Amino acid sequence: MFAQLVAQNVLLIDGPLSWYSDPGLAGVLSYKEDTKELVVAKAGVYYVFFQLELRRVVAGEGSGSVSLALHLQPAAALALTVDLPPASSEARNSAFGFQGRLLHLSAGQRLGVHLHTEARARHAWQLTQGATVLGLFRVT
Amino acid sequence: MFAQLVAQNVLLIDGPLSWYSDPGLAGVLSYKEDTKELVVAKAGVYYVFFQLELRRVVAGEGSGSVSLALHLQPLRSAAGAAALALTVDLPPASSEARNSAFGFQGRLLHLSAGQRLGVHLHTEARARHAWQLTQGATVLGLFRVT
Amino acid sequence: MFAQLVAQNVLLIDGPLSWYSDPGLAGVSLTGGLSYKEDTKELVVAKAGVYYVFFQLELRRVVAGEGSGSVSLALHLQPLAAALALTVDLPPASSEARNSAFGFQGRLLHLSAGQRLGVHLHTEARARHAWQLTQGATVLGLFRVT
Repeated sequence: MFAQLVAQNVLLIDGPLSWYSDPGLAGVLSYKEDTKELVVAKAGVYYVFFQLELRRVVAGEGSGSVSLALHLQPAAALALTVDLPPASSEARNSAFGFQGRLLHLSAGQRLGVHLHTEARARHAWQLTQGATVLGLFRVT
Repeated sequence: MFAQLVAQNVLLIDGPLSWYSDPGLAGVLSYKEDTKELVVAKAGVYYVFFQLELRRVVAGEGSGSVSLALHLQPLRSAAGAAALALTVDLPPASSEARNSAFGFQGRLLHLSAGQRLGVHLHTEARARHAWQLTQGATVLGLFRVT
Repeated sequence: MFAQLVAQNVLLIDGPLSWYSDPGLAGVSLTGGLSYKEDTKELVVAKAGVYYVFFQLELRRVVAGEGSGSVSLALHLQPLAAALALTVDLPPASSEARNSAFGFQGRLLHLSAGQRLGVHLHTEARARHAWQLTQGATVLGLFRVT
């Protein structure tokens, strides 16, 4: 039992991320599109991980931080905070974060990922389309 | 068989971390508190990971780096390089004030039946008192792949 | 069914990384039919399936006061693109001396029988020789999930 989802969001708007099943895992734990949650099918201990890449689109603009937070819809299970460096001669135009940890997920536990931006000139940084991944796999 | 432990340590003091089993994993490879060691129950190939999170507790101060090192004990020959090592840089308190730091690192380890595992904190920092390990954020996890 | 290589490369050159099996995984002989070819600097997948693939990077500033730029790692699967990508900042040299950089990435990959996993190192830097891969710290790992 495993799953890997890719966020559909590009723009740094605070709120719940909308996912799509990783297309790379074609040959094969449901995702409910309306409520924007991944529902855990069978109960167990899962190694749950998520990552995000950011990119500067507006040259010479934007600084601040971006936060990812896994929440158990039925205090955060997982939490990332990527720093968006300010613009300088140092062309530091992308940013990346990764965190994984063993989570005890109950049978039918809903999962939502939330984007939180505390940034000046937010529009200048965006999520590199296809790099915001949430994945998990069981160990029981 | 898996394991996930959280360090009790808050202060940035060079020496071994003192662990507790993740309260999150209430429904269930022990921790020897007299020597601060996780003892591996069964022999296998494990995907072992650890992460560290720091918090600026005194505004303005804190420049340096904080390192984590997973050693297998007693030390088995080689050049005594750690099995796992994280080094987290402490941002300086400047214009773009960043009041936290994170690090994650994981890899496959071959652990023998009964292997003792010690985690060590080292600080190569100035004003170490102005940063602390965030409560329940310094985690050591592992699960068997075999 | 698992594998873990440690890169030989120290000097930052653009090109495919050269690997050696993790010594601290010697005890486990039949890891799986996941053999490494030295001619092509690639690892060949034996049995198809969904694998948790991960890689690590660790750079150090060897020439004090020099070097700035970025360093990428790209896992290419052949035949079919860049399955995993890490891009690490080599901070400019300053008084508030940040002199080390880490990279970690891992994701579930669908690998096929006989597929070849290769890692490419690309460098975009000023005073490129001032930064260097820490020997024993660049790693590629695998393990079947299915």
